[PDB]
Amino acid sequence: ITGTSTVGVGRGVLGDQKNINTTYSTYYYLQDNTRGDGIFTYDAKYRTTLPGSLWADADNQFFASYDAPAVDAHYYAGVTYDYYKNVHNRLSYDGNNAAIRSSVHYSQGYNNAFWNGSEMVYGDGDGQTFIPLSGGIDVVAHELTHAVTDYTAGLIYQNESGAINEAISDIFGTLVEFYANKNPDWEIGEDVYTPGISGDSLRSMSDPAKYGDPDHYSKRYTGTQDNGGVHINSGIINKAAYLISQGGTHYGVSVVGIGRDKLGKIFYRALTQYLTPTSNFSQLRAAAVQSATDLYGSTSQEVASVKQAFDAVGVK
Ligand SMILES: Cc1cc2c3c(c1)[C@H](CC(C)C)NC(=O)[C@H](CC(C)C)NP(=O)([O-])C[C@H](CC2)O3
Ligand SMILES: [Ca+2]
Ligand SMILES: [Ca+2]
Ligand SMILES: [Ca+2]
Ligand SMILES: [Ca+2]
Ligand SMILES: [Zn+2]
Repeated sequence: ITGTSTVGVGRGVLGDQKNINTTYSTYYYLQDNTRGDGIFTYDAKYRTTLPGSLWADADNQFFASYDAPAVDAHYYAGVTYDYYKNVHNRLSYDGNNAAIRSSVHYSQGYNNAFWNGSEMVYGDGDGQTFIPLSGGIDVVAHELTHAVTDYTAGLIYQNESGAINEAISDIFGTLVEFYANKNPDWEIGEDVYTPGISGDSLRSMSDPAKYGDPDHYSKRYTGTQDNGGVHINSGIINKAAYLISQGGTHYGVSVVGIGRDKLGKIFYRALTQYLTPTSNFSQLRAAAVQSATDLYGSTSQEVASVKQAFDAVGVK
């Protein structure tokens, strides 16, 4: 759409008010021209045909409940774009300012969110297991990072490589949640999962086993569902990433925490320079150690901690 850039205001899934970047051409659209080649949000109108209609509103106010998931998908995608640019100097997902697109209101009672190879897609949840998925900044950032990974390392979605792909999306989703300072934690999806129960989440990075996911290589799932356990075995890498950041003693192995910034710099470097489509856990460890080496020196404490953390989770 060609028009005039403006700013509208509305309310997100959790009922918080925010300003969002819109475009005006007869209607006001959810089109943000301030970021790269644009962020565009579409209505899939409960259907599965994509992308759907670019979102149009008559008065630049988005307070209807039907509007909530679109406000958030649009705003959170902006924040996520900002994180990548400000922290890692990367322009959008392909590093060349590609337009970021999302569709909300996909299907009926859809309890998931995903990246379809070209755009993000968000279900509204059935209202018991989930509420509209774009209300979780860690979820939106998990989705856009799959795009980042696909354009860089290209980790195949299965077995070990696939679990690394999933963990990268949880790690960066989590780093974005802290960047935005939105009540941050080391849990995934807490804000949109089981509105009826407080205190739970889909997965935990600080203690994966809390929901039955492995937290040590010896406990890796070796079966075939979930493409070989991509959302299960990610627990082992997420625990490693949590220890490199925060520190702790896990299975008798102590790790000194180096903090979140460094965690983010080391994994982004591993992802963008060293990993490949078929990389396995062991190769991820070599990548992470080399990245930390590049950045802080071989005899650094940073290198030391990346090593300790992998040892703690059993990855050699
Ligand atoms: C078993 C399975 C398969 C696929 C999934 C997911 C699980 C997982 C389902 C949710 C836990 C309910 N999806 C994800 O973890 C994320 C969404 C979270 C809310 C962050 N979606 P993905 O982008 O990983 C898409 C896949 C596809 C297949 O989700
Ligand atoms: Ca309106
Ligand atoms: Ca949180
Ligand atoms: Ca979280
Ligand atoms: Ca809950
Ligand atoms: Zn994922």
